[PDB]
Amino acid sequence: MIQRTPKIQVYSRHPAENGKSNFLNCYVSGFHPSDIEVDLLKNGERIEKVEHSDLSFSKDWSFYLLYYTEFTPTEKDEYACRVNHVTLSQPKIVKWDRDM
Amino acid sequence: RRLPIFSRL
Amino acid sequence: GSHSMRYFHTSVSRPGRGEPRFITVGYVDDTLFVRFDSDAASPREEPRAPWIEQEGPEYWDRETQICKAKAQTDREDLRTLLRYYNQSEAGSHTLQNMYGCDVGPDGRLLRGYHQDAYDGKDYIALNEDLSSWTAADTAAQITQRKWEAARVAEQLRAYLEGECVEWLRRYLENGKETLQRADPPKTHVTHHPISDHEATLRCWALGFYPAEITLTWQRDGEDQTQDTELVETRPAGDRTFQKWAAVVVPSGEEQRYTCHVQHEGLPKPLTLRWEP
Repeated sequence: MIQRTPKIQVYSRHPAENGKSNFLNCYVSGFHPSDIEVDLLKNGERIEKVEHSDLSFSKDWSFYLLYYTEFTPTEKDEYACRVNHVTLSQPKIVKWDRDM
Repeated sequence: RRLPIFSRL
Repeated sequence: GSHSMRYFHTSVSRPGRGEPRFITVGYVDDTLFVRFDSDAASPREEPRAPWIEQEGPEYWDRETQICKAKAQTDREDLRTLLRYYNQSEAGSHTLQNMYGCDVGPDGRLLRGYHQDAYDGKDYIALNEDLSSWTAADTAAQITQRKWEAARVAEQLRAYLEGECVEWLRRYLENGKETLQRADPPKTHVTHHPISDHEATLRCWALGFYPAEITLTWQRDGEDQTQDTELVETRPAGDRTFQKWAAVVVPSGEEQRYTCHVQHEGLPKPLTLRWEP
């Protein structure tokens, strides 16, 4: 069976400003099949009540989904997206970097 | 407004 | 402008864990406006944009009924595809369907679509004539034969040329505040040292609607297509989209590089450079 591994971006809704409330987004895309597991992390630990969009897909049939939650970036707090999928031998962690 | 037609494979 | 309406449908089997899950969403351009999920506690077609909320109860009943019927239909079709491809009943499989229409600024039909995929591979598509079929393999030729026998394409064409186009037009009018407003990207260039010898220049486009955009770097006026990292356009969560393009630049060459932005909310293409 043909499988396609997700592209992963973790980024904020507005440019990062320490002390300002924002949204942390994890967008996963280009993937098949559709089943996938996404966590948002704050200092290695899973953020609760993260929401996601409804399953849709691109012109090439590959799936996309957005996971998101409110956050207030600071200097020291580390954020990340943890993704698991059938094409991944282990979960992939992409670190949030406010310059990307 | 959705297509109300169903056609089995 | 030019506009489109699309309905997307995914059914995923999960043998041993109940019946397949059916999720479907409707878009006008890049605005989600309805959704149905068979795993919701009380599955109904639900509004997801303010300009659809004014449709009455009869709209919601009819749309919901269609979603439920296609949920069941897909379940039969997933069992058929197991036969057609000689597959065991133990695995999870995917059936996806997309249909809808494109109109031009005058509101006329530019293009209709109705296409299916199985396990992420094209299966059968209604050709652009809205009268003939493209089957991807011998399994899909069996469907094509049944659909040719039943004059299915004729029925699809009538929907696509009629109701598809007329309701899109209705939606475009009702959502004219948002659907017919293009938000231009807010653009800047940032500078990211990698080493003594080079630095990344990253051209950003933020807060733009709709999603379509071109972002390009040149060096001395030549496109740097092979040396540009272009990320996939991504949603901000507030209706708008984001995108950047980055090139690795040798120290002192920054002003030889220019970023080029085309978008429909820009009356003219932008040119920008890093500004220390």
